Amino acid sequence: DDEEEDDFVYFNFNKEKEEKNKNSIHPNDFQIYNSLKYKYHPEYQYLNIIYDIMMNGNKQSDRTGVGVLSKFGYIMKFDLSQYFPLLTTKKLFLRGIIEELLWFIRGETNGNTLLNKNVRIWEANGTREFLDNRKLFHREVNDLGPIYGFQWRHFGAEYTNMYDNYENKGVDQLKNIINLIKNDPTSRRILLCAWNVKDLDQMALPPCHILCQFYVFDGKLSCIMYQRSCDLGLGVPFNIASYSIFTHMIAQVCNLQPAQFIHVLGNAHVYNNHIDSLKIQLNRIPYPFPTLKLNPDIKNIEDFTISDFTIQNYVHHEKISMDMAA
Amino acid sequence: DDEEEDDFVYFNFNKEKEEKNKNSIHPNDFQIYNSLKYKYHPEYQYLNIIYDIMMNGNKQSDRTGVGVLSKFGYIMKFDLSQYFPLLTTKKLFLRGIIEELLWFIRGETNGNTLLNKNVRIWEANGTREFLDNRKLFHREVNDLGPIYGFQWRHFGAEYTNMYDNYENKGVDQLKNIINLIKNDPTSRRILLCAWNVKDLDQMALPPCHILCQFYVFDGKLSCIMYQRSCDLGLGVPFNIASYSIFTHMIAQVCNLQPAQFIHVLGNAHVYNNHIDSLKIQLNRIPYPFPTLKLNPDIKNIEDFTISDFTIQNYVHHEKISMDMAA
Amino acid sequence: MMEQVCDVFDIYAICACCKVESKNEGKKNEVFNNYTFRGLGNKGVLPWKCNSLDMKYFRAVTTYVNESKYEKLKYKRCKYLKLQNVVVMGRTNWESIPKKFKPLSNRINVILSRTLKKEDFDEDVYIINKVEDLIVLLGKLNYYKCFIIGGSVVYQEFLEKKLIKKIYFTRINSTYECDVFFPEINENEYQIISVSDVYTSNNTTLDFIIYKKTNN
Amino acid sequence: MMEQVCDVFDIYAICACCKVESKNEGKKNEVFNNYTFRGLGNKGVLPWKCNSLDMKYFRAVTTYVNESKYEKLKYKRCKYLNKETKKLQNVVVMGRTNWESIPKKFKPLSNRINVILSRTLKKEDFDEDVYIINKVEDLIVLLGKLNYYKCFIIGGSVVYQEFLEKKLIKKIYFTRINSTYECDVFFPEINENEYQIISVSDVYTSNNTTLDFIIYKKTNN
Ligand SMILES: NC(=O)C1=CN([C@@H]2O[C@H](COP(=O)(O)OP(=O)(O)OC[C@H]3O[C@@H](n4cnc5c(N)ncnc54)[C@H](OP(=O)(O)O)[C@@H]3O)[C@@H](O)[C@H]2O)C=CC1
Ligand SMILES: NC(=O)C1=CN([C@@H]2O[C@H](COP(=O)(O)OP(=O)(O)OC[C@H]3O[C@@H](n4cnc5c(N)ncnc54)[C@H](OP(=O)(O)O)[C@@H]3O)[C@@H](O)[C@H]2O)C=CC1
Ligand SMILES: O=c1ccn([C@H]2C[C@H](O)[C@@H](COP(=O)(O)O)O2)c(=O)[nH]1
Ligand SMILES: O=c1ccn([C@H]2C[C@H](O)[C@@H](COP(=O)(O)O)O2)c(=O)[nH]1
Ligand SMILES: CCc1nc(N)nc(N)c1-c1ccc(Cl)cc1
Ligand SMILES: CCc1nc(N)nc(N)c1-c1ccc(Cl)cc1
Repeated sequence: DDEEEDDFVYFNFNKEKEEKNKNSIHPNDFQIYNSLKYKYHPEYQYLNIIYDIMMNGNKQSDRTGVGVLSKFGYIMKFDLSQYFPLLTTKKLFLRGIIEELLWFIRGETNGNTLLNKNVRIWEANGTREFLDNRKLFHREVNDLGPIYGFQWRHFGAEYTNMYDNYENKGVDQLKNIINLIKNDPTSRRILLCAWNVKDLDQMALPPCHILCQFYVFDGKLSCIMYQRSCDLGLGVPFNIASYSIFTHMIAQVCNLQPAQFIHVLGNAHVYNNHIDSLKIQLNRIPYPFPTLKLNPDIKNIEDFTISDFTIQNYVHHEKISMDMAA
Repeated sequence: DDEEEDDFVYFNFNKEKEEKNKNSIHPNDFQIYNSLKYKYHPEYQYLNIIYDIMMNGNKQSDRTGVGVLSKFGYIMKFDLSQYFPLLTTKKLFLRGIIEELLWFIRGETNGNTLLNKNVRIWEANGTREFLDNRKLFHREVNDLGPIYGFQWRHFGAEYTNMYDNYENKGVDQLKNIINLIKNDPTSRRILLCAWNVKDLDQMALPPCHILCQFYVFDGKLSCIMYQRSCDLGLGVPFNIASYSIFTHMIAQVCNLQPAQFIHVLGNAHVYNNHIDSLKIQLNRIPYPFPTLKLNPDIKNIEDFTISDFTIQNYVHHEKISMDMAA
Repeated sequence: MMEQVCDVFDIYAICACCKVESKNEGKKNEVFNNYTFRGLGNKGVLPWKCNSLDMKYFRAVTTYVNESKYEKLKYKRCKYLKLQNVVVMGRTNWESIPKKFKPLSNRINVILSRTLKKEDFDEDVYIINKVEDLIVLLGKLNYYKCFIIGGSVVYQEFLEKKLIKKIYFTRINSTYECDVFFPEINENEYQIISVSDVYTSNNTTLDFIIYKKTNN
Repeated sequence: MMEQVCDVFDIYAICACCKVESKNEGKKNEVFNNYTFRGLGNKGVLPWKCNSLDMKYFRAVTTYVNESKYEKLKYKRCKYLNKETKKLQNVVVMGRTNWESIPKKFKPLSNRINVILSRTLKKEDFDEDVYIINKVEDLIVLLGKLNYYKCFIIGGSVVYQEFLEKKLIKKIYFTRINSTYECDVFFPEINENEYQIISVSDVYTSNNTTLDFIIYKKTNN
């Protein structure tokens, strides 16, 4: 019985005695997080990764002078049939990310459209100074280039400017993956890819969300999204919501029920400036997730409007500003 | 503490009690595999996936008529600094995949080149019948189209035929990722993508290996490869070897040491016809992995030849025909 | 050295609470916390009527028994003074349970009352005049664990007197009309040691959390 | 129950084995099995010189003890001997050649009770704090008088062979050094019907060779 128990110790003979930056993170600190015996709430898939990066992340310095702790390769899975994975250990807002999604679906690359709705997710990426530093001297302010929307609806088309009528130009992948899901569900080529190698330098910035791959089984839809770069403290929380919402949308217009949203993280990092906030967050106990309700009449991916989305029973801890600087 | 244990019993109150294809699969079959207490050898990352798919996989008819058991989303990690992960539970040869790789690196799409080296990995995909059924009526036999090789060195160029010199046309991603690893190691944009949405219909078949992302830290190079479709019984064993060798090649020409090769599996399936054979494999205990040695004088990714590779101390079980049909 | 009853005699509390609606503004509370989940019952019944997942949880927890671990218990208990668990409830509570479902099967049903006639019910079905009289009925019976299944009044006193070891709290994440609530748990007397997976049942998400008696 | 000595006294064996130099006969279509790893030594020493990781593993296993689990072992051993009523250490038993193969700076093995099997040598031939026994029976007698956690048989081949013969090994911690070296002494072929592998470790690289650690356990009936 204990026979094989000591064997466990022998197999761990070459292991590092203490966690790497434990010295810098400090445990009395995560004392509620470590006091939990069973953490089966899905939000822990996210929280455990924050803990893992903090304790074993590699110190790296962006070419900005900014600092981060990073790891490579993680995977989170959320059962959209049981809950909507909107983090509860801090307050999250969704109007902006839903509008961004609707904007992608329209195929837009016009930064002004979002700004006029006070969605500033892409604002910094469209300034005169940011485009010039990207060597986009001939790009108009807020014209983000052939990004997401352009690639989703016109991959391969020659980008001109954000106002051009690209009707019927390039490959409408959005339309294609939907048709594949409806007619050929067992296909292993249902991918929506935004990483167009030919157009990268023309984009305000390369896409963080590389692609989405879909899987269909017994009338149920699952989605895997591969993220090449992940800001754990600020971006990922929204990333999980966006793609979970997208999954429901694609699922409903194809008359399938959503199953799992599978998040694959490539370069997963935590900015040093977020550490204090994240430590606080790690000690909060998650509340039961809320649910997402889509207007059931929408049957075309292009007919969704902001009023068609509703988050129900969202119970959460108070907001935290990752950067406590001001 | 023992009730902090009963709580465990409660929390598992909503299970099923048996795994899906239990009845169909029968465990007195994995006697040896189930008798092990600690299965820490990295080969189990691949064997456990096979066991998971067999036990919990969804039944589907993948390509009309064939039928498989499938799952969505898995991640395996191999520490290339500690070993070369060539599966030992069955026999594998690598001359063919190494030639394929070099073929990729040269930017070739000419199937005759491999055939002349008696490598038939791409033979079936280049026949008159296969090409016609892909609607490629104007494609010469064995002209695979704008696949891996072409995308790696000329992504974005208009494909003409396999004999065309595409010099200075399109994006030479391969060279670009080598320069980013050397001059901007911390970049989160070091991706090699073969999935060119615009060229899919022109390829004998869409790439199964979507992309590779690299990560550099303290002079060590890690690589993540995302596979959209995975044949666990026949393909994966070779795919893991293929990319681990590639990771070593890139690391060497960049003066870094290889670290981890992370394999991400999208649609992971096991063909019904391979079940019996895989049951035999799972009951085999792995042998310590072998090692891979590259000729240390090669400093340019384009200068490797077949004799610059040596797999050493490969200890393996008897070869197995995944398909026992005669 | 064994003399604080709760830990001593193995008494646990199990409940399920939903969110409460306020006439002035019904939803989307500005500030949330553990107390958010306090709805216990409404007009003699559950505020949400029925929830099969929580029903299954409640039943599985109150009827589960591990006999091999029973003498570690028969031991000190004797030493301190078809194994089934004990389920202590209130009268209003006992009267809410349907007909076909009373008593609760594979469970030693107990009741807290001042008017119920022991003369009237079965023997495998005991009653008691007061809290402290329970400890007594325990020292005589052979049970695995004692579960205080409500209601409000019963939860309150059992908490005040400090007889509760663990609280198997189910969080019904939806709002309903309520008239009876669970007592605000003192964060310094009890702490959450476990949190389950989240599920959807009967059109509402819910999860199960375990509160512990800070031995401290 | 009929108590077997190997269980009461917790006698375990621990070794390291590399691949033997084959008379490749014209077949690099070689067959492989667990016996492929049988090389124990060459000309009095390890076939591979040194392997820091295996060394580190050998030391961790043979010096590890869990004091909270001792009393349980104490009552058991004493119960078996009908005997009922300063740091804890493990015992290591080795043949004389193994003893002589150890550098002076490392003898006796630190933090372990060292026992040596020999006929040509007696207590007087040694300066070190070690026990000299001339038969297997003497070990069992010695273990019934000592306070120790576990007993590890560390070699060489001769010692391994008889302990397996006498059926005194409860488990075998086997290190598979995945390389080939010249050998003149080998580990006995393990009867797969008597011993089964129950655990396989992670694979590592050390001193230009991969290796892993497996554990065999005495079987049913
Ligand atoms: N969601 C949940 O987990 C739960 C919900 N509920 C809901 O709550 C409602 C009932 O709540 P509540 O008003 O709290 O009452 P309960 O039903 O728990 O108990 C009321 C009765 O308890 C008895 N009692 C009170 N104090 C004592 C004492 N010191 N000694 C002996 N007996 C005593 C009284 O008996 P008598 O008058 O004779 O003296 C009283 O009538 C129902 O709608 C029920 O469905 C209940 C439990 C759990
Ligand atoms: N890689 C590994 O894990 C291991 C490698 N080795 C290698 O093998 C070599 C030792 O090989 P080998 O010669 O086979 O063996 P041993 O070192 O086991 O010596 C056996 C000899 O030791 C004594 N002995 C053994 N059994 C008894 C007994 N029952 N009663 C009394 N004396 C006994 C005798 O000594 P005397 O002649 O005085 O009577 C006997 O001649 C070294 O090179 C060593 O490094 C050894 C163990 C493990
Ligand atoms: O939806 C998003 C958008 C961006 N980021 C983060 C990842 C990186 O921290 C930064 C992008 O810069 P590069 O990684 O490309 O250098 O933005 C996210 O996590 N989620
Ligand atoms: O290197 C390779 C090439 C192919 N496949 C498999 C995946 C699928 O089983 C089949 C291709 O079918 P589609 O997924 O494209 O439909 O080939 C691999 O696993 N590895
Ligand atoms: C299914 C209801 C339920 N769920 C949980 N989680 N706890 C409980 N204590 C009860 C319960 C309420 C009233 C009676 Cl009368 C009996 C049991
Ligand atoms: C480090 C060698 C080693 N590794 C393992 N795994 N087991 C052993 N028994 C020994 C060993 C061999 C000879 C002597 Cl003399 C002492 C110990």
